[PDB]
Amino acid sequence: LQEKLIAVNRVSKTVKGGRIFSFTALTVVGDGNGRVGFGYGKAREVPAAIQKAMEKARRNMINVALNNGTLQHPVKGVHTGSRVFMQPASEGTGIIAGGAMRAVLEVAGVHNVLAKAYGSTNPINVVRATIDGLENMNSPEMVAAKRGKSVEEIL
Amino acid sequence: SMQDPIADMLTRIRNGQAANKAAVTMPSSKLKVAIANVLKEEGFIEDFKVEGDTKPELELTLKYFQGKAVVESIQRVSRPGLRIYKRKDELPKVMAGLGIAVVSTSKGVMTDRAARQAGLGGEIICYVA
Amino acid sequence: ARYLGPKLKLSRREGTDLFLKSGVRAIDTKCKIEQAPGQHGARKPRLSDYGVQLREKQKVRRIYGVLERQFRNYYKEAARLKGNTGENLLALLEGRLDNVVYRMGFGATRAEARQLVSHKAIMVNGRVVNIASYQVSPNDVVSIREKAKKQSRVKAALELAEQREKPTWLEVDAGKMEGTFKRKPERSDLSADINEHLIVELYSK
Amino acid sequence: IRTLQGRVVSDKMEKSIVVAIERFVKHPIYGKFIKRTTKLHVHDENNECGIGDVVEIRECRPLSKTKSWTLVRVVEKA
Amino acid sequence: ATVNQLVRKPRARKVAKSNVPALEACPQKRGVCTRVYTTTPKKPNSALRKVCRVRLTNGFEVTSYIGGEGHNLQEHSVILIRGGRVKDLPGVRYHTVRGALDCSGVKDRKQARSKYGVKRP
Amino acid sequence: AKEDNIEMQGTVLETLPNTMFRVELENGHVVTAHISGKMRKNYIRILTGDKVTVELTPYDLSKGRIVFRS
RNA sequence: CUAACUCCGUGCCAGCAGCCGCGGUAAUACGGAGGGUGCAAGCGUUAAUCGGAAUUACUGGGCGUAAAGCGCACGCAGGCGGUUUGUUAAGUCAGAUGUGAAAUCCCCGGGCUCAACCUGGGAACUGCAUCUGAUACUGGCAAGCUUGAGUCUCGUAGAGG
RNA sequence: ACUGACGCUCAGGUGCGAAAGCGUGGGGAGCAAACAGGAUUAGAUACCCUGGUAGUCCACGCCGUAAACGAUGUCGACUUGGAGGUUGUGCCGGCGUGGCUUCCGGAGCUAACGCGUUAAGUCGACCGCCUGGGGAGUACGGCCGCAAGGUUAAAACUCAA
RNA sequence: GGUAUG
Ligand SMILES: C[C@H]1O[C@H](O[C@H]2[C@H](O)[C@@H](O)[C@@H](O)[C@H](O)[C@@H]2O)[C@@H](N)C[C@@H]1NC(=N)C(=O)O
Ligand SMILES: [K+]
Ligand SMILES: [K+]
Ligand SMILES: [K+]
Ligand SMILES: [K+]
Ligand SMILES: [K+]
Ligand SMILES: [K+]
Ligand SMILES: [K+]
Ligand SMILES: [K+]
Ligand SMILES: [K+]
Ligand SMILES: [Mg+2]
Ligand SMILES: [Mg+2]
Ligand SMILES: [Mg+2]
Ligand SMILES: [Mg+2]
Ligand SMILES: [Mg+2]
Ligand SMILES: [Mg+2]
Ligand SMILES: [Mg+2]
Ligand SMILES: [Mg+2]
Ligand SMILES: [Mg+2]
Ligand SMILES: [Mg+2]
Ligand SMILES: [Mg+2]
Ligand SMILES: [Mg+2]
Ligand SMILES: [Mg+2]
Ligand SMILES: [Mg+2]
Ligand SMILES: [Mg+2]
Ligand SMILES: [Mg+2]
Ligand SMILES: [Mg+2]
Ligand SMILES: [Mg+2]
Ligand SMILES: [Mg+2]
Ligand SMILES: [Mg+2]
Ligand SMILES: [Mg+2]
Ligand SMILES: [Mg+2]
Ligand SMILES: [Mg+2]
Ligand SMILES: [Mg+2]
Repeated sequence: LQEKLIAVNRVSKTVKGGRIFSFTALTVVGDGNGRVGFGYGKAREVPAAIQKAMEKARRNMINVALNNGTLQHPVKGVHTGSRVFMQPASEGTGIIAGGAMRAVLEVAGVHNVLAKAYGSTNPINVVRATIDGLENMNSPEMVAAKRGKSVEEIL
Repeated sequence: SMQDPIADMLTRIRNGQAANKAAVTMPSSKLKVAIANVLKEEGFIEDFKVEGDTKPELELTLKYFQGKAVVESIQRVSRPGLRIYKRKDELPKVMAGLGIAVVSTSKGVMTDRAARQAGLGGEIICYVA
Repeated sequence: ARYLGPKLKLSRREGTDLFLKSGVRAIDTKCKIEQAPGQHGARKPRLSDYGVQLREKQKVRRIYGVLERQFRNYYKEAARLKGNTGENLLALLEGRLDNVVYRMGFGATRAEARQLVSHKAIMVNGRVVNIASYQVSPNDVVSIREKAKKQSRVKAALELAEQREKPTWLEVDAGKMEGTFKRKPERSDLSADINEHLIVELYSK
Repeated sequence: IRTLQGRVVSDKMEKSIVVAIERFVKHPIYGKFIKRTTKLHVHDENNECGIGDVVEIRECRPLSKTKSWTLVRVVEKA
Repeated sequence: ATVNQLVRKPRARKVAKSNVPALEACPQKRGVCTRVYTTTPKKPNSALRKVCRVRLTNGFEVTSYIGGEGHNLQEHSVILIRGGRVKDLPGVRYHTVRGALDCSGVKDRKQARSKYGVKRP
Repeated sequence: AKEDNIEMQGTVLETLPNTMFRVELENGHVVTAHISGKMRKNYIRILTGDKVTVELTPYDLSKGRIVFRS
């Protein structure tokens, strides 16, 4: 499994005394072959937050039906106010993506993709939008199956 | 008032699927039937029938596969407020080939694949990913 | 127009031998290769993703002795050419006369090669070519000139090339002091330490 | 041979009619098909047309400041 | 907006104003100093920042910052101004160009010399 | 490396908004002065009537920084 | 942010600054120095345009509370239009013809030692016009149909005027 | 039973439009801006008390605005439920079937709050409107008004919200 | 009955 730390943010609750600071960590993990999960962990110190995120990421990995290190078709993801667009690319394009999308796509094992994040670019929502988009991506095989056809009739 | 019967048909399918209805039913028309045929032959619906004579009723039978609905997306493209015609060479590919555009050509309503093979442009009725 | 500074600083920054010294002596015997240059060299800091992309780009540049404007044009060409931009880029750089003269073993360092070319001691297909950037094509014949076959540095350089792994896509008669660019190298024939996708990402930002 | 068909919108000139040609053209930006109208002053030798008639017209030499079209035939009467 | 509405009234561009109107799309402008004074900055910052009010060749009269430690400018000095706001000074959109026309380079400067009009030692 | 300031003594005439003061100097010129940072942070209150040290600049002799209150 | 850190001086001063901000005694942010990073016969700054800005959103946005539904109706122009058959062929689609200067861009070559530059051939010029076809859809015309919209009959409730 | 698409929306237009206000003339119990006095208080141009005029009422004419609000444009279609209210109606207190309406909630939607077959869901037609804050619903101009003003409606500038 | 001001 590859593992990537996307963001670390210091948050605070107020108390009678003053302010209690703590840390959040957003991570993604994946096999580099179309399995990918994210995790979000909170702790009083960063390393514990990161560890918690990695643990959560490992247990919440989706399958993504890739096609030779790129997407099956163009996809739109949405979560909260984050809308993401991703389309397949040619070999040697590379991951043309911004930040939180790149991490997800790297560790999922998408080598060539064009992507764009519209709306909010809050990492926590962009990641959810991206993974959402990937999880709803249809392969030729499952399209043929749903439509009661063969893969050749589809393609 | 009712100004787009096709959009109504597509919405009945979209909504019927989301409600896990087995069939949906609507006022029939030649063109709705024409579109139903394309849906049937591409395997987005199981079957359809027109019952009645004075006021014919189209009845589509909807398909599910592993619980989920087979029509994931179905959007009207050409609409009364804004019609869309494409030449042969610029026919849309829905879902990188995995879906259909339903096209009205001078040789009748057919899939975009079928219109490309015939070498025909025409009106883009809808996408059915 | 050329880097005329200390060579091993460059290696030390990238954290790798960029082959900027002859190889008569090992690099660890000449410099603290582990430690980055300068007073704050020892403290190894975490690079950003930009920083990673940058240091990749700078590694390749510093290997081949190409400044940024010329390098960027290589990138633009490699992107225009059909196929894989990253792969094309390394092919272009490999084409350069100065590189070829080095990879044939007529010069000890790519800089020595560059001086040979610049000083009109190299012919491509019988004609003199004093342009380091000259793209050598398949089936070209790079040669030393009659006048500069009696240079001790050229003899020495050929000895050193025997110690290195010999390129397959070239073929050198060491006695004649001439060679044939048989084909453009494949990605596989070049070193896998270079991560060209980073460079392509860099230039897409 | 080269003709336009259109609808008479005035007959109040001697030997002349205004004829509105209607074109249906895709909007450059927005893609909507818009009705657009050309109005031509036309030559009508015999005053045979009246408001509302559908007429076929052909381009011809200038005949006045504003007339370079002449009536071929009346297609439909008002 | 519906299609029909855009056909009737198309989308309008935001007409973008320049932040440096007195330059009138020139990289620099010459002017004469009418006043050379100091001013305190906005809330968090504290200083006496050296400015000059300057009448430009195009008649505009503007305030321009004088950067660097120390200057030789008086009333009636001829200077070249360039664009560049100073965040903490209200209404200061221009900087004076040190080492052009009457404005001297900063004395004893050894870094960013070209930004302060200072020849190489 | 900074150029030197004229420290002059003076009396606060009026308190203006936001720790600004009219100050009549010894020489008799009325400068508009502002409190030093050190004084602001250490809560040294300045009033009408107060005796003050004013750091001045040759660049502008209408302005000064109040550096000390007696 | 953004690749590259230390010491000394200064002490919310002097100054920096694109933004966030820095400076009130141990300043990686000011000035100098050492060291480093980036570019290199240039390098910076300013101006100006597009981008990022889906921040005028055709592609591609919004309007309960963030900016945004006219106080409410009726209604002319306008936009849009249920269903069947016929017809028309305007839109639309197809094929062809003419045209769309050269240069430029792009592609494959060639020439200047290379490159820039020059250059052969092509492609492109997304268009316009014409002719010949197709007729599903939209429009026109003609004839229908009854499910939209109305009229009539009987009755009901209501601080409607 | 009849008509046979006669429809939907609507810039401009036309009308209706709480209260206050305006004009002319009535009316005037109660109430009450203004006002007078008594208090309270540091002051008290208020709140409290005693009074009290316009006004509140009528006629006719004007004005045209309100948190004129569901802060939610109009029309049509589609999409699990529960509990009520109200008003018809069919059938044998029960069992249906229409209209309007209150509350809760499912999917879905939403930044969230919430909305949820009376949608803020899923769609289609047409219209109105928004494009950082302040400056400002202001200035100038036009139109309307007896007036009060209304309507249409900027910019400089300044802030980094 | 007005809880002006650490
Ligand atoms: C009773 C008073 O209440 C209000 O003033 C309050 C003040 O009196 C103090 O209690 C505090 O400053 C509060 O924060 C203020 O709100 C203010 N509305 C004025 C009133 N006083 C009077 N009207 C009066 O004293 O008379
Ligand atoms: K390429
Ligand atoms: K400060
Ligand atoms: K839009
Ligand atoms: K037709
Ligand atoms: K109308
Ligand atoms: K009274
Ligand atoms: K919540
Ligand atoms: K503004
Ligand atoms: K006015
Ligand atoms: Mg150069
Ligand atoms: Mg003439
Ligand atoms: Mg850094
Ligand atoms: Mg210090
Ligand atoms: Mg744009
Ligand atoms: Mg928006
Ligand atoms: Mg509000
Ligand atoms: Mg609002
Ligand atoms: Mg309303
Ligand atoms: Mg129709
Ligand atoms: Mg035609
Ligand atoms: Mg041309
Ligand atoms: Mg027809
Ligand atoms: Mg009234
Ligand atoms: Mg009255
Ligand atoms: Mg009373
Ligand atoms: Mg009273
Ligand atoms: Mg209003
Ligand atoms: Mg209400
Ligand atoms: Mg409102
Ligand atoms: Mg209406
Ligand atoms: Mg609810
Ligand atoms: Mg909403
Ligand atoms: Mg006004």
